[PDB]
Amino acid sequence: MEIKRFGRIREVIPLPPLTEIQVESYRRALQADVPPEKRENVGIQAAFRETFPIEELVLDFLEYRLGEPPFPQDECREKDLTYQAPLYARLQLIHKDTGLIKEDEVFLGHIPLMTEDGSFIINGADRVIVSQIHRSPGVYFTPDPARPGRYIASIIPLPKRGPWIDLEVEPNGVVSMKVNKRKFPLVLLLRVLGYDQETLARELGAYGELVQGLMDESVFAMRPEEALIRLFTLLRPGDPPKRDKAVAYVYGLIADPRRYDLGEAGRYKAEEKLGIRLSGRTLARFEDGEFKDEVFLPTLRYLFALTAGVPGHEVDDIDHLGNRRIRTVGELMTDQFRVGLARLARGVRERMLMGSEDSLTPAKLVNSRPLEAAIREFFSRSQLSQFKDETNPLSSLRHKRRISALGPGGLTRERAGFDVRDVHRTHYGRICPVETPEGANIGLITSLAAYARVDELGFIRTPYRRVVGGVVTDEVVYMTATEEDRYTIAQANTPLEGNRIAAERVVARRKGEPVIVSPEEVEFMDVSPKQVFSVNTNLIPFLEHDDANRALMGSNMQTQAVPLIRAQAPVVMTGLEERVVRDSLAALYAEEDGEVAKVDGNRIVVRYEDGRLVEYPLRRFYRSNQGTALDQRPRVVVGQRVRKGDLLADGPASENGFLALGQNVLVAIMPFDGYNFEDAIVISEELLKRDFYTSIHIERYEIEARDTKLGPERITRDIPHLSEAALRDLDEEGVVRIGAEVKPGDILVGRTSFKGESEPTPEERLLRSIFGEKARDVKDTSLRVPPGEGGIVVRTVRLRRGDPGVELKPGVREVVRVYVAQKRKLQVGDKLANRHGNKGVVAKILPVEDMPHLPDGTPVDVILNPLGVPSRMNLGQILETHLGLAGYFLGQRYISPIFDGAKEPEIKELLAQAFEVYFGKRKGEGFGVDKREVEVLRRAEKLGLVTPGKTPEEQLKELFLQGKVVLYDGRTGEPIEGPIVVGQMFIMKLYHMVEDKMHARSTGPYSLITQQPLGGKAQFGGQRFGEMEVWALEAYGAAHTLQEMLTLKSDDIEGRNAAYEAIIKGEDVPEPSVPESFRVLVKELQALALDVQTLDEKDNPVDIFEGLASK
Amino acid sequence: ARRAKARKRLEVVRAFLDSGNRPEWMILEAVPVLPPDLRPMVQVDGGRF
Amino acid sequence: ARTIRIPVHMVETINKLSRTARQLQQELGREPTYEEIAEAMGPGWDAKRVEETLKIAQEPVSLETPIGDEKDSFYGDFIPDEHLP
DNA sequence: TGCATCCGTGAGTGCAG
DNA sequence: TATAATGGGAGCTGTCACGGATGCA
Repeated sequence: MEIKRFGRIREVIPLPPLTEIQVESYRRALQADVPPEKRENVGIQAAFRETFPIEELVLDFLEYRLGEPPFPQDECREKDLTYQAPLYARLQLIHKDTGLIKEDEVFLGHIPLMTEDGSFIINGADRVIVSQIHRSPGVYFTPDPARPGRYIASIIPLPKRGPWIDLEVEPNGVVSMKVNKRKFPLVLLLRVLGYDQETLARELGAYGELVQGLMDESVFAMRPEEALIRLFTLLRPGDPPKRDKAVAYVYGLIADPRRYDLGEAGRYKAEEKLGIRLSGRTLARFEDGEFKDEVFLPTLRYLFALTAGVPGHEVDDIDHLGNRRIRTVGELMTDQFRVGLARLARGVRERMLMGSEDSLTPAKLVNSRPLEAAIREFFSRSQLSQFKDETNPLSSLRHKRRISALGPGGLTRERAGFDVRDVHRTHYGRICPVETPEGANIGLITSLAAYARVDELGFIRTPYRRVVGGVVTDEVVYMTATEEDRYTIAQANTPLEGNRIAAERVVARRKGEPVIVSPEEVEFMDVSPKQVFSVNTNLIPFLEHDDANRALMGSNMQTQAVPLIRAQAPVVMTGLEERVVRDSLAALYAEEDGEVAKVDGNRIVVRYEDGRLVEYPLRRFYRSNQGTALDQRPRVVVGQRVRKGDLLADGPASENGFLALGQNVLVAIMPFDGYNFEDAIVISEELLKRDFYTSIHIERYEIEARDTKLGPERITRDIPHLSEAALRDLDEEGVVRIGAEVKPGDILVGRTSFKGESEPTPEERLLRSIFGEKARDVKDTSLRVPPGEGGIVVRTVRLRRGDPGVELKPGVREVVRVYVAQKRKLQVGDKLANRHGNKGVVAKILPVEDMPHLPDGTPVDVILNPLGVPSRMNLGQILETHLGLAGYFLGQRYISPIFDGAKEPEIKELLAQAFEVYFGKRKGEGFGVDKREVEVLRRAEKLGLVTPGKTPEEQLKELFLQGKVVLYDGRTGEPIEGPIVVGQMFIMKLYHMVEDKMHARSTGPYSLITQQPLGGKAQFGGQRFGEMEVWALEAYGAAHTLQEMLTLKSDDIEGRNAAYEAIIKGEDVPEPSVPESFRVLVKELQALALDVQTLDEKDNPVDIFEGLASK
Repeated sequence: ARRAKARKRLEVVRAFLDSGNRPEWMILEAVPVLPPDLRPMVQVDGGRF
Repeated sequence: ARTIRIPVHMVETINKLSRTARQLQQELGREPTYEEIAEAMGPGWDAKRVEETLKIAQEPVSLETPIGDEKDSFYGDFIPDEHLP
């Protein structure tokens, strides 16, 4: 069908490659594609260069190499391996005394590799490394919260690469300094740098205010290396101040570019800040015997001139996006790498001075393990290594572009206040202002703007067109926050003739404040409106008619779009629906021009013009992280002639290459008898019929059989006491047959473990004595299916040991996995949502004979309730229906660009053109106006929707253009007293389905120390009845109902057992005894030497342990 | 100020007097141990502890 | 050192795996298999006996090992008490 | 004696995890 | 069971607010 566009904004550049922040980053840290000679001292390299060479014997670093992975991407996904490359590093040992030369290339472990789309595989599950936001290295000044006229200065390096330092000028005239929270007069330190009384006034010499106060010659009466020892006493209360130990402590804190690194960023920021070039990323130097300061006096220069009033000395806004910055994934891991390397260096020098100082190689002086472990750590338990979000393909892409303020190096939740979370001015077009989570993480976790990129220093920059005179150049440049603030910048949509600014008032920002300014004064212009919002946010049509607090829900809620087996792109799109399917790298495209050779549910082979015969195989029915079938379907036919970059298969939730998050449905917006109540939703049974909102889901069910101190566990088809009917789907070995139907209770894999020292006790040895079978020695431990689960066995994997290629964790014989599937029709309880924040649960499925319907027999699919819209303030979904009405009868889809879309006239135009089809079809097919359509028109006139005294066609026309139609209740035939809004909406099925959340337990597992029930659906939980629930019962005064909760229903082991016996015996439950968890409270106070004591009214103890702990 | 802290202190004396505890008892010779089951050693599924 | 104390001579030979496996790995470009260990370990060493040696090298894990990235869960809570009836 | 100043303690519910 | 060997090493950083106990002009 036709795809009508709107939008006047000729966007100059396109969206940049949407995973570059994940991929570009790691590669600029590995360099596994650069000839070592040609490498450059960033990333994996720079870490080697830093830790090496090791010192007294000496061991120096030549070069590293990386080998290809021992198993291909998919092989690791299956075998729960990691997709990693072997890391070799060539070294040369050389003897500090003779001239020794040995040179091995010792193996360091495996560095894990990043796939094409930006993900990782770590023990066979995809994961994402969320870039982290943090205050950036550099030197800042910010007023003192106490003394309104004195200002702390602060000096901050990269995380854990040096200490913080403040220069608060005290109330006693002379300037202080804090290191490890240890304050002392700054002067003492300047001395140690070889500084002289005069060359201070020779450099300060203006502010006799304090320049003359900074000086106090109880210090000046000392040479440089004299105060050197003076201060080692000030920070080491106890250590012998030897002139070998003090030069080592200071240096190891302030001039040692090995545990003091300002950022590569930190250099430039402090450079331009204090306007001085900076040799290296380090506060001080050791050069020609003594210390030569680099950063302390410049900083001391700024601070003083500020506390008087000098120009060009502004406090700094640490929440500006020039003073914050992003630790991308590559940087984040070389950090962890630079910590494994340094640990290995504690392990060489240790064996460099004990064990034999001449019969030594690199090979046996290096224990690879301290490195191997810090890498295994970063990827398997960082806050920033998260299980991938591959619900649908948007979820994986949105993930890779996440930004956490939290994590190792940043903010502890408690450390997070307001300024961190606020939307800052400088977010504009770098971090989305919508896309962030509701809840406690609001404003810490955010999303990368769509046009935005991170420069080599870790700052986010956004594009802008350069205007000269008043004409707009096609030359685009990306600015950091800081330089942006220098210009007057016109708005995305300031109107143009050709490429000249055609207005006389132009809408522009100067340092983020809005200013009205003439086209003479205009230096740059936004590239687009798409540049201010997330990717997801740019998927919201009619965004400018949507209050922000629901734009946000429609933004996040998309990444929860279950992929539907008949998915379709939204009738009203925003223009990104295509790139997203692209960069998501989930659909499957054409590498060069060619013709198509074969085509099949399983593979797509294409002859190219190069004669090459590529064979793209199809990822068909692959189980995602979240259980959602990640299914690749083919979109070409034999011999199809394909130009480059055309499509060859749709990924999941993609239709002919467009992001198909849900379905387009005929929606009526009208209360419906209570099933609309509070966002609930009513749906037409005609939806399950045509398999709309259906989805396929999978769960892995895994089991091990392990060697035991009582025998081996056995995967058998031979389970004691089990009827063949109860096995009629298991193969010889004990596996369900691929293609069975399995439901709750069903065995999926039979298994036998040996019984214990409770091998049949008397009670039991006798019961068998009567039945002619003696006690059996093995046990049914079969893997059944959980309550409320099941489906159709689609595969099985059986890994023993003793088979090739395979070796499992120690003591385990064999491990069997059975993947089960289900086709999930929509059902009453599942969650639906639209891109505007309308979210609700399916509360009712009427049969089509009850659905409101149009005169011409057609029933609606969804009855939303108008009470959602007013207080919610998200009007877009209103327009999205109206333009959906038109589209429905013209047979068109539309592309309405965000903030530059189709406006009300353009669209009421399209409704007229539809009316013609819907009604003119009629008054010719032999039918006129209908008797009920008048009774409604009568009402519409009292309302004011229609002009009185006009032909019904004239009026129905008029209602239509208001997007309203006549609707007959299917329960009566009588019309809805009013004219209703009916149109076409994009509505996704969310991931939260009743099937995954119904749960109930009578009695189940309990906890070791508390004997209170376990928690969680998967453990077969109990429901936590908390302090607040207890209050509830308390306020009611339901003493017996509460007590029940606190004894027989939780951990009153005696009366608990006693009760369940009472029910199955048809008796009332018995009055309870003391909860077991209280006993634990007694015993735990004894272990602290406190003698707690239950007592009767006459003050004599009472044994709540029934004598079992008295002698 | 003297009258104030001889109250604070005295409170603690009568705390001991009225109860019958001996001040010395805030120093254990015999530290007690908490029953094993309340601090268990268990084999999880994989035969691990 | 170990929560479960093991005879000193058994510790002694455990580290003997740890060390000789480590060189194997440093020669292989990958970690060795059970078999590649019993070979470089010598005679009286089969693949079976390097396995059950590791499965007692195995240090226990904390019942309070933290679950999640907030911390309101404990790995011990997900453990059902199967002694008590 | 009055008032800095430090140290220790808190910082919502359940569910998925 | 025996050359001789004789004082460690990592700190970590952006919250807050109140109440109580201790130090000091």
